[PDB]
Amino acid sequence: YELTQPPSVSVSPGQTATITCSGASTNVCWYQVKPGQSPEVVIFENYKRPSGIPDRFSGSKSGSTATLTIRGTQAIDEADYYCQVWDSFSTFVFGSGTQVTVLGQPKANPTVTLFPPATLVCLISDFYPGAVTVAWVETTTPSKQSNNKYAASSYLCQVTHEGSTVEK
Amino acid sequence: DNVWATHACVPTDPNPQEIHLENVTEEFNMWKNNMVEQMHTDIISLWDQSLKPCVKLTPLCVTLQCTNMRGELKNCSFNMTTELRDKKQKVYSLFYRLDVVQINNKEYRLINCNTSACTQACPKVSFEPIPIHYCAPAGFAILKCKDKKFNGTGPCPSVSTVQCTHGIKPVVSTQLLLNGSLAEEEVMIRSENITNNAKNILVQFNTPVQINCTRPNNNTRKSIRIGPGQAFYATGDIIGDIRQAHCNVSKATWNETLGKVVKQLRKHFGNNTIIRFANSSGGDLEVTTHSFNCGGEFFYCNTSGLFNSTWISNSNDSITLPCRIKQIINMWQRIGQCMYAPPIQGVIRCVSNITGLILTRDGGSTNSTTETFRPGGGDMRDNWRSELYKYKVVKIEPLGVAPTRCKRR
Amino acid sequence: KSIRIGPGQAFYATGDIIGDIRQAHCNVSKATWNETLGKVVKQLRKHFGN
Amino acid sequence: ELRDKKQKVYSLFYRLDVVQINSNKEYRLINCNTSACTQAC
Amino acid sequence: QVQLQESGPGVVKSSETLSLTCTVSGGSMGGTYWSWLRLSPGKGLEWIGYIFHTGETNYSPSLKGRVSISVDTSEDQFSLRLRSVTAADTAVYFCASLPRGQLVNAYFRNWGRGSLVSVTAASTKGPSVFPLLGCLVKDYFPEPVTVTFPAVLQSSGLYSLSSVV
Ligand SMILES: *[C@@H]1O[C@H](CO)[C@@H](O[C@@H]2O[C@H](CO)[C@@H](O[C@@H]3O[C@H](CO)[C@@H](O)[C@H](O)[C@@H]3O)[C@H](O)[C@H]2NC(C)=O)[C@H](O)[C@H]1NC(C)=O
Ligand SMILES: *[C@@H]1O[C@H](CO)[C@@H](O[C@@H]2O[C@H](CO)[C@@H](O[C@@H]3O[C@H](CO)[C@@H](O)[C@H](O)[C@@H]3O)[C@H](O)[C@H]2NC(C)=O)[C@H](O)[C@H]1NC(C)=O
Ligand SMILES: *[C@@H]1O[C@H](CO)[C@@H](O[C@@H]2O[C@H](CO)[C@@H](O)[C@H](O)[C@H]2NC(C)=O)[C@H](O)[C@H]1NC(C)=O
Ligand SMILES: *[C@@H]1O[C@H](CO)[C@@H](O[C@@H]2O[C@H](CO)[C@@H](O)[C@H](O)[C@H]2NC(C)=O)[C@H](O)[C@H]1NC(C)=O
Ligand SMILES: *[C@@H]1O[C@H](CO)[C@@H](O[C@@H]2O[C@H](CO)[C@@H](O)[C@H](O)[C@H]2NC(C)=O)[C@H](O)[C@H]1NC(C)=O
Ligand SMILES: *[C@@H]1O[C@H](CO)[C@@H](O[C@@H]2O[C@H](CO)[C@@H](O)[C@H](O)[C@H]2NC(C)=O)[C@H](O)[C@H]1NC(C)=O
Ligand SMILES: *[C@@H]1O[C@H](CO)[C@@H](O[C@@H]2O[C@H](CO)[C@@H](O)[C@H](O)[C@H]2NC(C)=O)[C@H](O)[C@H]1NC(C)=O
Ligand SMILES: *[C@@H]1O[C@H](CO)[C@@H](O[C@@H]2O[C@H](CO)[C@@H](O)[C@H](O)[C@H]2NC(C)=O)[C@H](O)[C@H]1NC(C)=O
Ligand SMILES: *[C@@H]1O[C@H](CO)[C@@H](O[C@@H]2O[C@H](CO)[C@@H](O)[C@H](O)[C@H]2NC(C)=O)[C@H](O)[C@H]1NC(C)=O
Ligand SMILES: *[C@@H]1O[C@H](CO)[C@@H](O[C@@H]2O[C@H](CO)[C@@H](O)[C@H](O)[C@H]2NC(C)=O)[C@H](O)[C@H]1NC(C)=O
Ligand SMILES: *[C@@H]1O[C@H](CO)[C@@H](O[C@@H]2O[C@H](CO)[C@@H](O)[C@H](O)[C@H]2NC(C)=O)[C@H](O)[C@H]1NC(C)=O
Ligand SMILES: *[C@@H]1O[C@H](CO)[C@@H](O[C@@H]2O[C@H](CO)[C@@H](O)[C@H](O)[C@H]2NC(C)=O)[C@H](O)[C@H]1NC(C)=O
Ligand SMILES: *[C@@H]1O[C@H](CO)[C@@H](O[C@@H]2O[C@H](CO)[C@@H](O)[C@H](O)[C@H]2NC(C)=O)[C@H](O)[C@H]1NC(C)=O
Ligand SMILES: *[C@@H]1O[C@H](CO)[C@@H](O[C@@H]2O[C@H](CO)[C@@H](O)[C@H](O)[C@H]2NC(C)=O)[C@H](O)[C@H]1NC(C)=O
Ligand SMILES: *[C@@H]1O[C@H](CO)[C@@H](O)[C@H](O)[C@H]1NC(C)=O
Ligand SMILES: *[C@@H]1O[C@H](CO)[C@@H](O)[C@H](O)[C@H]1NC(C)=O
Ligand SMILES: *[C@@H]1O[C@H](CO)[C@@H](O)[C@H](O)[C@H]1NC(C)=O
Ligand SMILES: *[C@@H]1O[C@H](CO)[C@@H](O)[C@H](O)[C@H]1NC(C)=O
Ligand SMILES: *[C@@H]1O[C@H](CO)[C@@H](O)[C@H](O)[C@H]1NC(C)=O
Ligand SMILES: *[C@@H]1O[C@H](CO)[C@@H](O)[C@H](O)[C@H]1NC(C)=O
Repeated sequence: YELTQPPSVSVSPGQTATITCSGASTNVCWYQVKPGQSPEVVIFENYKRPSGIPDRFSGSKSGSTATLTIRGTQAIDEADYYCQVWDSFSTFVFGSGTQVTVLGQPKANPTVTLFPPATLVCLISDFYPGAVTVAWVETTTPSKQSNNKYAASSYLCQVTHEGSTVEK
Repeated sequence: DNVWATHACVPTDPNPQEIHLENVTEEFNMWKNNMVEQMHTDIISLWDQSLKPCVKLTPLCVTLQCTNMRGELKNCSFNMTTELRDKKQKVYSLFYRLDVVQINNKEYRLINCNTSACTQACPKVSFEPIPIHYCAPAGFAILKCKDKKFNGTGPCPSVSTVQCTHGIKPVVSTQLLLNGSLAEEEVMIRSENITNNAKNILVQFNTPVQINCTRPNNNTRKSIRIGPGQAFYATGDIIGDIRQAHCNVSKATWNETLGKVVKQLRKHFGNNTIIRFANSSGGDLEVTTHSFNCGGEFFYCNTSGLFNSTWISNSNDSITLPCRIKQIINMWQRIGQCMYAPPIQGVIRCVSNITGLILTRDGGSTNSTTETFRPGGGDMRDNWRSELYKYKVVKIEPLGVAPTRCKRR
Repeated sequence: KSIRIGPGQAFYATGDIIGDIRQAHCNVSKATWNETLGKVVKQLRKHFGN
Repeated sequence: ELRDKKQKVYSLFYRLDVVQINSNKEYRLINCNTSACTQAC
Repeated sequence: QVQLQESGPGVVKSSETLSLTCTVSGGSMGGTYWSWLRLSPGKGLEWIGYIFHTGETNYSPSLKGRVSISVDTSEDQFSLRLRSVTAADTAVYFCASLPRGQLVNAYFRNWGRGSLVSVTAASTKGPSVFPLLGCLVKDYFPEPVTVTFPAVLQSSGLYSLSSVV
């Protein structure tokens, strides 16, 4: 028994966003988590909403797929969303998780730097879409810089970016 | 006219009086009467005062050395005190797997021995429910409704007063209403709000479905005597084979009983909806399983073959429900109060009438072409709300002023 | 601290003391007490001899 | 909780509640010959 | 209103027992399934198990056999014990609440702030500095060391970082 979600959804500010789940036989409830914050429910049934949650979130289930739509995404609610379905054997089955991010600054190309040693190291910096892949090992989760950008490092190279590749 | 005190209750008249109030239409509400909230308090009060002269099983929270359907029964040996305060004995008993927990193998304790010591039920008082009538005090009145199509809420135009209510048996049960009053004309669906799926649904039958049980283990009870005048009735050896307890529902009646239920449920949800049934979705043992008391022993039956059907709008086989037996009972969900049930010698048989259901609807859509109904339970106030639904208590205000063409000299 | 002395029965004991151990005291202001004792002794001299 | 087992514990009692009975010294609670105390919740 | 607070050690050695304790404040312990959850960064949110006030438990089948949840109604408290923890059992651990009844439409309420644990083989090693331009730190334990790229958790349990100028 598996529940499948898209890994990432990226939208512009002022644009709606959609998250779909699959493989659900009963009612699905959605949780929103934040880095360093406790989870909270935003849609506690297929369509219902709890008190205190604004009306930007709306969900609907059709067959075996339950979708959650955010109307007018902002700099707020840049977060990870999970789903939950009750099952008979395992009491609660959770989804893989969908990351919702917004583009409040335009795209920038990363800068790579490789250093010969026997440890080979590549340093990547200054890129706003954080989803980057490195090929040639240990790689980092791309964390935020001081100037609202991202950096990463590799240890042992080519890097793949959205519409680009840089090999050194 | 036992644990249910017939001493404190005054004797009623041999024949009651029922005046048919003509031209009277009174508004009833079964979901907000204060005759079930007083009844629940009285059930608790007359329950917990019959376990006051009974023995308190505080010396029995010891270390149990336990060895081995399969795995349900455990043979536990343990130290115990004696009438003489200087000597000790080594005794053994047969406990269930639902009553013991591992200390951290062959190292067990009772499940309640962090919370409280259970009070053993006295082996002479009976657990059989007896009918009790709730009479009104002086200056008050009880207005029975006599309509045969009443759905609990709203105006009843056939209001008649009564001295006292009919015989209401305090039968505790879950997912089924055993030994209850039957409807007169059709199967009745009663809910506080049909559209809201957080409200329980009470289904009342017009014909009963018979259920018969077995506890096929020939149990032997032995009295391990703790101290001066105090005894602990344990489980001895079981004579013969060991088989699980079960109780049966006839297939040919439960089919088309569910048909009547679906036919009366399509009047609120639409003519074309596909009515489905599922077994359970609870987490507690009392909520998941049909919990009742057969003969003195508390059964938890797995009603999964009963609620397994789908219904789309267009002769001796029986359904066997396996049941589990528990001895440490926390009945009214009070924190820190349990009760140990002594074993009963021989074979125990049910015979009971299924006279209702407590269903719960799974929502999800505003426009749904299918509906799923699962058995509920939990609170015991819905068991007695299926009997005190036609009754209403009122006070009399006999003082009026009126204009008349006459004056005092 | 909690010490389980039986089934469902706990004894609340005093554990270790973080820091230093100092006496528990009772502050009473001095000038207000002197004024209040003056107000007392005025009416005591009224009731007991001038 | 199990009456066939014991535990060695310690506490900090005041001097006014503790009386002698006669490395360390043996003491007892002050009302161990008059009554039994009821602990306030 | 009912609030839930976690408490436990932050560093747990491998092949040991991880113990946490959630304390409730306000409300009562009856009619509630007290649940334990964790949020791993690699496998997402997970459910460990719940317990009723009577003593009936329900554990997840993935973690069945090395988990134990217990309550204490006299102190309004409950606790979790995981046995034989490995390096993949690090997450943020939450304690939550479920209403008693049907669990088909039930969702977790009264979340705690979350207690972060980490299961590492603590072999304390001094940093080794290699020049490259820039500098590299090969192996050190534990976090942190000042010199600024963030640290890398290797498969051997030792941290590494680099710096460029
Ligand atoms: C309601 O009925 C469903 C089926 O209609 C019951 O679910 C079934 O529960 C059993 C035991 O709890 C599961 O068996 C176990 O499954 C796996 C097989 O990989 C294994 O771990 C065990 O050996 C065992 O056989 C069974 O899979 C499961 N069936 C389904 C379809 O999920 C459910 O328990 C009933 N609910 C009640 C009585 O509350
Ligand atoms: C619903 O009502 C029926 C009918 O009253 C109940 O069955 C009755 O159960 C009692 C349990 O104490 C039986 O009494 C015992 O029976 C034997 C034979 O005398 C013996 O062990 C005891 O001396 C005692 O009298 C009673 O016989 C039995 N009635 C019939 C006709 O078999 C049933 O238990 C009720 N259901 C519930 C859930 O309360
Ligand atoms: C439960 O265990 C006890 C021992 O604690 C068993 O009692 C013994 O049974 C054997 C076999 O019949 C006899 O030879 C011994 O004399 C018994 N000992 C005592 C002290 O009575 C008992 O049979 C077990 N019960 C079961 C397996 O149902
Ligand atoms: C009943 O009590 C007896 C007497 O103390 C227990 O037998 C001893 O148990 C201890 C437990 O530490 C063992 O070390 C001894 O070897 C046992 N025998 C003797 C002769 O002292 C017995 O275990 C108790 N029964 C239980 C707990 O089921
Ligand atoms: C189960 O239901 C049957 C059918 O309603 C009950 O049998 C009736 O009992 C009443 C008691 O006043 C009699 O007047 C009827 O004549 C009986 N009808 C038949 C067809 O026998 C039976 O009593 C119920 N059982 C229980 C335990 O309540
Ligand atoms: C029980 O029956 C009464 C009487 O039919 C229902 O009361 C009606 O409720 C609706 C709700 O929208 C009102 O608009 C009507 O005015 C009420 N009266 C009548 C005469 O129709 C009540 O809803 C029923 N309850 C159920 C089915 O649970
Ligand atoms: C019975 O339940 C329904 C469904 O929840 C209630 O209808 C909702 O009422 C709220 C306000 O209380 C509205 O915001 C919703 O839009 C309604 N939902 C639908 C689907 O109509 C209804 O109010 C309840 N009945 C009573 C008498 O309270
Ligand atoms: C419930 O029904 C089952 C059969 O569906 C009954 O089990 C039979 O019992 C008789 C009498 O002892 C045996 O001869 C048969 O072999 C059993 N059948 C099977 C398939 O094992 C059971 O007794 C019924 N329970 C009741 C009436 O309480
Ligand atoms: C349970 O076991 C007891 C004890 O073996 C059975 O009691 C016997 O019953 C027969 C038949 O009535 C009598 O002739 C015997 O005198 C009884 N005693 C003994 C010691 O054998 C009892 O019948 C069994 N129960 C069932 C339902 O079979
Ligand atoms: C429950 O038990 C009763 C008897 O207690 C069963 O009724 C018997 O049914 C058979 C088969 O039709 C008849 O031969 C008997 O005459 C009936 N006995 C009595 C006393 O009426 C009934 O069938 C059982 N119900 C089940 C197994 O669902
Ligand atoms: C209640 O009963 C149902 C069926 O009567 C049980 O479901 C079966 O569980 C066993 C467990 O080993 C599985 O092998 C079967 O495949 C299940 N049957 C079906 C049709 O799914 C159910 O487990 C029982 N509930 C309990 C024991 O809690
Ligand atoms: C009261 O005395 C106990 C011993 O009876 C002290 O507990 C010990 O404290 C020392 C402090 O160095 C620790 O090393 C030991 O491990 C402690 N032993 C136990 C069994 O816990 C306790 O600290 C004393 N309390 C004070 C001084 O406030
Ligand atoms: C008892 O404590 C109170 C509260 O701390 C003291 O009141 C303070 O008095 C000082 C002057 O002495 C003021 O500046 C503060 O503003 C007061 N605090 C408040 C909260 O009003 C009081 O003086 C103390 N009494 C004594 C020392 O006799
Ligand atoms: C209980 O014991 C206390 C402690 O010994 C007793 O209190 C002392 O009693 C003696 C009697 O000779 C007095 O001289 C002491 O002054 C008492 N106080 C202390 C602090 O030692 C007490 O009297 C006993 N109570 C009884 C016997 O009822
Ligand atoms: C013996 O008892 C154990 C207790 O864990 C149980 O698992 C086992 O099935 C029993 N039987 C045998 C033959 O080992
Ligand atoms: C409950 O009893 C078990 C088994 O002995 C024990 O491990 C646990 O600590 C107890 N709980 C409390 C709160 O004392
Ligand atoms: C639903 O079906 C019944 C069948 O008798 C019919 O009387 C009723 O009018 C139908 N309702 C609607 C709204 O068509
Ligand atoms: C209904 O019962 C049958 C026979 O017991 C079983 O095979 C089937 O799976 C059940 N139906 C559902 C939907 O689980
Ligand atoms: C106890 O004593 C030492 C030495 O005097 C002192 O430094 C320390 O701060 C004290 N401990 C506490 C907890 O105050
Ligand atoms: C007490 O003595 C004072 C001194 O000031 C005087 O004023 C007052 O009259 C006297 N009172 C009486 C009752 O003698």
